[PDB]
Amino acid sequence: RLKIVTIHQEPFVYVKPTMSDGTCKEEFTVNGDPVKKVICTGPTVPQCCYGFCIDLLIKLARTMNFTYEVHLVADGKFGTQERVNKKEWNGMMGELLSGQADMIVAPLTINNERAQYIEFSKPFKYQGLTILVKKGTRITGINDPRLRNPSDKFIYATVKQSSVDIYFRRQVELSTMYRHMEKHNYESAAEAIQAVRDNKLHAFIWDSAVLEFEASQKCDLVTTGELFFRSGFGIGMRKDSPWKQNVSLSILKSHENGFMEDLDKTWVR
Amino acid sequence: DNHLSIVTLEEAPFVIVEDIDPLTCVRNTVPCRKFVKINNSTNEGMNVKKCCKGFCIDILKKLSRTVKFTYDLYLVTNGKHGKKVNNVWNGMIGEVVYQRAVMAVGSLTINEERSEVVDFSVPFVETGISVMVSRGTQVTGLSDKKFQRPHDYSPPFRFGTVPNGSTERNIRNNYPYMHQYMTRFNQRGVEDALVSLKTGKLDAFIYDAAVLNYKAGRDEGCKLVTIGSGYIFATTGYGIALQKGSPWKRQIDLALLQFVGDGEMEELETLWLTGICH
Ligand SMILES: N[C@H](Cc1cc(C(=O)O)nn1-c1ccc(F)cc1)C(=O)O
Repeated sequence: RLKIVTIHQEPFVYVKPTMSDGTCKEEFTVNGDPVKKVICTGPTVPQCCYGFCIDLLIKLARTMNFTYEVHLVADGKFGTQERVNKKEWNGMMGELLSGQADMIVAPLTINNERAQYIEFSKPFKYQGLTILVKKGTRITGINDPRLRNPSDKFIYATVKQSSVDIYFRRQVELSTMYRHMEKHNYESAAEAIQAVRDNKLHAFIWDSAVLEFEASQKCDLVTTGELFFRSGFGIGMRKDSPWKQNVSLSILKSHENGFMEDLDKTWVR
Repeated sequence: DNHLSIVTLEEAPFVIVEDIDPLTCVRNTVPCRKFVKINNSTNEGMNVKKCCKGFCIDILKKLSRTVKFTYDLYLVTNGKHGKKVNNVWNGMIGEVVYQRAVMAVGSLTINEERSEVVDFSVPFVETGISVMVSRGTQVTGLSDKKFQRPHDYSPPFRFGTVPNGSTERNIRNNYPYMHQYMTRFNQRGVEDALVSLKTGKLDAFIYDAAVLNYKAGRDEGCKLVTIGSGYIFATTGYGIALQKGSPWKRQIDLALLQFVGDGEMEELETLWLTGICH
């Protein structure tokens, strides 16, 4: 029984409360497709999980013939390596390496730092980084003076302990930017996104697969339109790992037979 | 030891082939040999020396410096990227599966069939099945209704691809009637399809996304455009093919991921792939 870990990140993973009798509400899409829901335990109630990644997990489950239990990441983070001396990963990366999870099914960004300790599938989503703001405030992009040389007058940050945080730490050139960001980062994208609507946050550097969808739904928000950096999401497995080849082979098959497009049509478009 | 046989395949701007200086390989190029046939009635031939440059070649140079290896580059003589013919591979993939090359460097698309017989590195450029039109034509992507049921529109859209590749094979398995209708508009090659769009005989050309983005970016007057990258079908990428269980895959992956993370990848893409248009 595979222990799947994941994280609240719409439109890839929705997390909604359980009905009184321990079950999930049955729902169909507007195009008449059943919205598959799985029980996911998380911070420790059972809850209802569905979305882009859940559909993908179900296909991977049935294609490779395995059962699973899904739980939400304990600390709520994607995962960066931090010092203790010794080092340890937090977030979903920590739970995968520690055995709390056998496989990560989430919008987990593939990068060099994580790829040295875990195995990544071929990407199930091709993607990038962009900036989300409120309608009214307009920014050139990644090179607007309001972010290059920052200030307290214009605030901008990303999600704490995420791939974006890793991206802005490793670069000697983004030092001035990351200085402003580390004192303003958020524990989750939803909190940051909500902060932009509340005007307490002025810009949000985050995953375009999330930000653009958040703009197509919440019309009180828009993004830059640019993609200043491109990255992909992958399935995370331990270094062993008997599932690495077939999970990856199944991601490639799902792209080629239109499955990934139908997922994109259901959740991201 | 760590001296590697590497196969490649000409496809500008990813691999560009030049003759030798008359008069050693020149500047931006690396030596790449090509076994040239004497005629078509014999297997007899001669190793011709040539010079290879381009996007993927720069990748090869960066990998050689980082992963620390030496190599003999050569161009594939039989086939293109790789196609299983009667369960027998040819092209760049063939050189790997049958162990004449330890890795393949080029515009080699990662798919499921090839990943069964070879190992692929992480993708170093995004590609897929995309659509190119003239400015002013409104189409979503491959799965647009004006492509799946062309005769639902009057007049029907005129669109095709270059046959016998991964594009035609993908469309035939996924949309049988689309493939049936679009046979009539099969193009001889990429350049012929461009001219067909420019002169109005074609309404759309379905092909490799990375190739179409490069052509649309270089097009004179910028009249040809591709759909948004969000509507690319069967998204995937060009990757390095290695032998199954190759010991080089891990270090190639981390080096490739390093180039993406430290900007060395974006630099190569403006030195080779970015054009006048947008
Ligand atoms: N680099 C070629 C693939 C390329 C050749 C052609 C063609 O001749 O039809 N179309 N594609 C292509 C098809 C599907 C994708 F997702 C991306 C590219 C290769 O490696 O074979």
